[PDB]
Amino acid sequence: LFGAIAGFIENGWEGLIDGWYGFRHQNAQGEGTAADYKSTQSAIDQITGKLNRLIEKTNQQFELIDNEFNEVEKQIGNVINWTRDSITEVWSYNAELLVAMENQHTIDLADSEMDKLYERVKRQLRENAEEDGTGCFEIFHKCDDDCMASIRNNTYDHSKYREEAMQNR
Amino acid sequence: LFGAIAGFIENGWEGLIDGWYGFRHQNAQGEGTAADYKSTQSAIDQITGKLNRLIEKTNQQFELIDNEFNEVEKQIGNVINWTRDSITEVWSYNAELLVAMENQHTIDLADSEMDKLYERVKRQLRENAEEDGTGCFEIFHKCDDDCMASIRNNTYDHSKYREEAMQNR
Amino acid sequence: LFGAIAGFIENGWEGLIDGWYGFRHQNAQGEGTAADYKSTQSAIDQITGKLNRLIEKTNQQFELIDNEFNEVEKQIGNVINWTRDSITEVWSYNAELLVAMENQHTIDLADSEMDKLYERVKRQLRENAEEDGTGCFEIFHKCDDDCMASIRNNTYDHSKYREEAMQNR
Amino acid sequence: EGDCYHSGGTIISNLPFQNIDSRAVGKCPRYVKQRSLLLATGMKNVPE
Amino acid sequence: QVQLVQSGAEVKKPGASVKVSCKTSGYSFSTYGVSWVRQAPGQGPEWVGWISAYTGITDYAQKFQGRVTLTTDATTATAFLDLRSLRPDDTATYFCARDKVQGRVEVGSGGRHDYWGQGTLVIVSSA
Amino acid sequence: QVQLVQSGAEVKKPGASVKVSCKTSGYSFSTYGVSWVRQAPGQGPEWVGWISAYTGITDYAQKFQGRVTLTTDATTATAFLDLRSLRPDDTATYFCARDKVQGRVEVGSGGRHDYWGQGTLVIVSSA
Amino acid sequence: QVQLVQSGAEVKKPGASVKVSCKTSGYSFSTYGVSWVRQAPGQGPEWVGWISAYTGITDYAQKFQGRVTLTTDATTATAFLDLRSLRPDDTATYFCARDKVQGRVEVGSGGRHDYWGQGTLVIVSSA
Amino acid sequence: DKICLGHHAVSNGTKVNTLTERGVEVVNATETVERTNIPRICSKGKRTVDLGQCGLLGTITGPPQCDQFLEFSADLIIERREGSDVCYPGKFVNEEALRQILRESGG
Amino acid sequence: EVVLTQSPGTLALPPGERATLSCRASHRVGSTYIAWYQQKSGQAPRRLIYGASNRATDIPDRFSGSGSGTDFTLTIRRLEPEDSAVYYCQQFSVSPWTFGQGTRVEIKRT
Amino acid sequence: EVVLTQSPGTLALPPGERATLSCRASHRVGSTYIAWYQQKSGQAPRRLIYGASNRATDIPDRFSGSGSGTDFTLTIRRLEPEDSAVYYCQQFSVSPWTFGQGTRVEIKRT
Amino acid sequence: EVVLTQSPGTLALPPGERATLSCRASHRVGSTYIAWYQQKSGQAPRRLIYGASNRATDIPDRFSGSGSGTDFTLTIRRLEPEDSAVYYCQQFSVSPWTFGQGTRVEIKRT
Ligand SMILES: *[C@@H]1O[C@H](CO)[C@@H](O)[C@H](O)[C@H]1NC(C)=O
Ligand SMILES: *[C@@H]1O[C@H](CO)[C@@H](O)[C@H](O)[C@H]1NC(C)=O
Ligand SMILES: *[C@@H]1O[C@H](CO)[C@@H](O)[C@H](O)[C@H]1NC(C)=O
Ligand SMILES: *[C@@H]1O[C@H](CO)[C@@H](O)[C@H](O)[C@H]1NC(C)=O
Repeated sequence: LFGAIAGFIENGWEGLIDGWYGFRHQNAQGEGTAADYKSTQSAIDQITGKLNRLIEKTNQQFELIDNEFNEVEKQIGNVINWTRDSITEVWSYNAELLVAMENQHTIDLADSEMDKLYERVKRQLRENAEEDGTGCFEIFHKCDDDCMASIRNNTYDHSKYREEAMQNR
Repeated sequence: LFGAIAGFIENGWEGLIDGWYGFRHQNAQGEGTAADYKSTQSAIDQITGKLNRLIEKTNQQFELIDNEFNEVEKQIGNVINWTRDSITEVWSYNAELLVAMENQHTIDLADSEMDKLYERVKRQLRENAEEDGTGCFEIFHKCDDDCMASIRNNTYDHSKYREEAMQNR
Repeated sequence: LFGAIAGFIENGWEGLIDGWYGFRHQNAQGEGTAADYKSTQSAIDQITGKLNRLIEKTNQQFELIDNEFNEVEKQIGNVINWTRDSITEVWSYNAELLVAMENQHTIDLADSEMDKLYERVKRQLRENAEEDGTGCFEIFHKCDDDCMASIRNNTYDHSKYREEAMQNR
Repeated sequence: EGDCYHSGGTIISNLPFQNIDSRAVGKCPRYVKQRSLLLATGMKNVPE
Repeated sequence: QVQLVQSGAEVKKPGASVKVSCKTSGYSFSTYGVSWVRQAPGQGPEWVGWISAYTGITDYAQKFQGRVTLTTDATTATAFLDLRSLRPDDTATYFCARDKVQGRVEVGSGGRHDYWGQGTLVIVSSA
Repeated sequence: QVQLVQSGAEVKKPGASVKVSCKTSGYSFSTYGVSWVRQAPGQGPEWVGWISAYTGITDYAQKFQGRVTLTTDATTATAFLDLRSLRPDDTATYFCARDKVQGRVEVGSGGRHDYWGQGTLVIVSSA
Repeated sequence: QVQLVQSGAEVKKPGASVKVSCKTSGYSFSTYGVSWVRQAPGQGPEWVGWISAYTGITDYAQKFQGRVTLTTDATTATAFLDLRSLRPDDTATYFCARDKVQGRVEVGSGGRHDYWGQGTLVIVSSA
Repeated sequence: DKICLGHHAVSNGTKVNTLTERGVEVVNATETVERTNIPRICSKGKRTVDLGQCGLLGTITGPPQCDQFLEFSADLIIERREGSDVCYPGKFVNEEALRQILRESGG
Repeated sequence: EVVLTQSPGTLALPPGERATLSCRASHRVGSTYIAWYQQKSGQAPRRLIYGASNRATDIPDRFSGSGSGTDFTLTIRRLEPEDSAVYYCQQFSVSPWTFGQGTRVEIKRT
Repeated sequence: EVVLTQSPGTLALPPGERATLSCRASHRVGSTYIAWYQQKSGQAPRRLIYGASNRATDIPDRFSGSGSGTDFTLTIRRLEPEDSAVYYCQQFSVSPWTFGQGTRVEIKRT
Repeated sequence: EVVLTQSPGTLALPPGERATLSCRASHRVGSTYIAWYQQKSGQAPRRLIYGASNRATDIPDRFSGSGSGTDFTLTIRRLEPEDSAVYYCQQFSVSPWTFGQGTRVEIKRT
């Protein structure tokens, strides 16, 4: 894997239909859940990049070289069949390896994006919060809805809550 | 690489024949070393997954198209030889690239698993310990054998040793 | 990606012509910038490893099998053309996938090396500094030029500045 | 309209691979042995 | 029915600041975002910039970097194009076009400049 | 000599809880782990669940998730199968089989359901 | 003009410590680093060790691990080879060679043992 | 007061294969292998000649079935199984070479 | 899940003749994750083949498995009296590990 | 950046004949990131083709695009009077998203 | 480690004839990590070939190296008097960087 999407974060949120990643906060005003648009779009861009690169066709034209109606001579027929089968094997190998390799990277990059957003919030809170261990951040200055929103759009000033938080350890 | 198996962890333990990853603790009761079964098995599963996918053969049957005893005509012979050599080149390329790519991922995923277990323990201790820098955790509440075992099977309650540890910084 | 070269570190230093990675410190003695030789060379080694593996040619000799001057017979000609085109497609596919895959890994491993050096310094400072969030470390014991140099060549003793730093939080 | 034909009809597809006829001619997806190969277009699903 | 309706034509003095609007109807907003193309009289089309209504991320061409600012609906699903320090060269027809799927993975270029606005002439002169 | 010896046959009332054992000899324990298969009278075999004796990780089929619990030796290298809320459908022959290499990387399926137990009939009825 | 000039020949008693120098001119220092090869009289060449003048990283052969130490210029762009516990087997001609591009990515082996020193005979005997 | 983060999920995912595992469940996946065929010869934008009962070689010699094809033109030439190069019984030397020429002739 | 469907339901052949048993999967399974079993009335199923073509220990060489993808075959080259039983194919690539419904083999001559 | 150069500058053909318009890129662009547009004097450009060969909604099937790599083609199979306009190709693979200088199509007969 | 074994031990050929020197590795080495050297009695070894086939600066074009995998060849197309020396092949793909035992080249005619 990477840094655990299916690790310390135990499960995903089926209720999160607003994006691919997001925050779920809890305070004195109730329950809150909002998606993160930029990190979601980062993931979406990369996968879209893959798909559009993979979904593609040749502009190379191949013709008929044997005959379904009146069979060609055996010796040239067997060479042709032997060659075609060989190309089939190569493309069968390429195809299955391609898809397998891409799927490994797709899953891992999604892991990557989740880890990147997570450790970003961690640096965003400085010493005002502590790592829960399940992807959560226990805040030590009772953050209100406006405070939470400042964390979401990366504007949270750590040094304006620092005194209160470090006191409460 | 990833996050350093052959980095901040300077070397491996040849004495660790119980698993692929593990803990080595030191306290007032003596020396201790035990393997981690789950993270080891995670690595073993992934590698086994690769090997069983890679070790495989065709169910495609290829026949004879030239002759070792009485040589075929030169022109069809040269086409056949030219084609076969070409397929050989493709499979030689595929093979060496496959193995090289797989080996890169095998090493890196083993790195990944070690990093995942490491930073898991880090979150498991909260503020009761500090990062040594060589993969160790200096504990500030003199952990006994039962305390160590609670860290090994992910049950260690950080808040039951928190007071003593934060006092000792 | 990985752990952000083009993430929390907002941009690179065009003035850094001494290496690929490095430090830029600020204290009471002025402005300072120096490269890190070992982590740079790690990256350079890996890329050089790729290139020398990729830049290569066959020792397989291929001959002429058709004729530019007096054309071969149509049926064998069409088989030959069909086969050659097929190999072209395979090598065209292999080539573009190879380069694309390598470029993805090159960028990511450079990311890896930057993250490895960064989090190494983080463990090197222990509790004497705090994470800025832009790749910087705010030091709490006013580090002089000799102190900075000790951080650069991995000799900085954290416990000789610990008291002063933890006091200043 | 399509640019990929076989004796049984026409392969109209953007997909890179076809499992219909190895003797398809024109401008076609590559014939493969597999009946199906699913390319992931999302993250790892971890339901509650 | 998806339609892009832009503001009326405009006349500005050189060195001033213009603001063209683009009202959105039909689709949902923040599912695509907008590309802007401008066309000088008797000349071809040239791309100006793109903004996501989903993320807010903007991408400009080098020519306009620093004097163009793209924004999106206060809440009414409408995109704006703000140009300033208007040269006489900036005299052109400014088109907005709905462009590129956002909060979703989709193959192909079906949502790429698929619907355009009627246009907006911007005459930059002193007379 | 590897052999799997299960407990004796059992008769339970509906809604009760049964417990079949599987004693291990021959190999080492925690080097494989155990698969459990059950067979209704006159019917074919159906997989129930698997447990690692090395990690303790269990994997059940959806049908039994929530009322089946697999465990392993207190220290005597023996595996247990605990079923509860026994329906009359749970009337079957319960086989344990040694399954899947653990603390080691190995190619192939040589250690997959390679040795079975003699079986254990579980009759769930009230009469 | 790149040239490697080594120190003069030397005679040492068994169990002693020798020190051969290698002065660098022509190129820049810390752009390559140095390989050391030694040649016993009437015998072929054998690689001893390599040191980067850019990073300082050294790589020795197993035979010399623990009694060989390679270092580089105090600031004057010169490399040193320090051998100790000199056996009579250590009697050989010690060559230094400029080797392997450093602070830069480059394809090929053009900078691999491209320029050598004239040599330095080290006679280890008691007589 | 805490803030958590996580990712979206669905109750019903799609299984795919990876390098290292099999049947891992992802949020959503797409097919890369085309099985859907149109049982017809799509000919829009191409001058199509269905030779029917005319053998492609017949367009050279001109037996009765090929009278309408003696000077044909096509981007797409289609041979049918009922086709016949011959009226008076006989055959062509190097017939497959000639068919391939006429196939890529345009008419 | 992966559905293993076997054919035929019942196969009746004289002793010393060649029996061919099919197991067809709904999804492409790797050859390594497929096993064949024999079961007689009352006893535990003994493993015949593992990995689609590898014979298990002490299994007679008249039991040979083959095939790949979605089509797998257990061949009894020359039937013996004690081969009269039920034969199940199994998949354990992805969980749930599923079994085929089975094929019964019967012999002949009164 | 990527330069799209179209040819010819001007194409004059009688109604019902076949028009072929070229767009040649400086760099290899993936077929998906290429579009063709029609524009008449005064109005907004309507999108004809997207992805190099896909027809846009309600676009007549006499507009067909083809090609790959650096050479792309818009074909008007049979010209109609209302096809008299200017035609631009566009690339949006890498920014800046660039346009071709255009090709004018004119008809015939007095 | 990687063993480079050269053949023959000694090669004696008249001046102006073609000399072929073999170096056979125990393990597959990439062509880039192979060099050939010339050494005369008393002096330092001068590098002839690097990367298995690239001539070093100011080296005559009668020294050409070829080969790949485990078999590498240094060819002296037309021997000159001053070509009488000892020739060593070297590998520096993986450490320890090893040398071949050498091949001596001698000339002819009294
Ligand atoms: C080649 O394979 C085709 C099926 O793809 C078959 O009809 C034909 O008979 C084979 N060739 C020969 C010479 O049998
Ligand atoms: C083709 O190669 C084989 C060896 O693989 C050789 O024996 C044969 O002579 C070659 N063909 C011709 C026409 O020489
Ligand atoms: C095969 O392709 C070449 C160009 O690569 C062409 O000159 C030749 O005519 C083609 N073969 C036939 C039989 O037309
Ligand atoms: C799954 O991905 C495909 C991409 O090919 C998309 O078209 C489809 O809408 C997606 N399904 C869901 C339920 O989002």
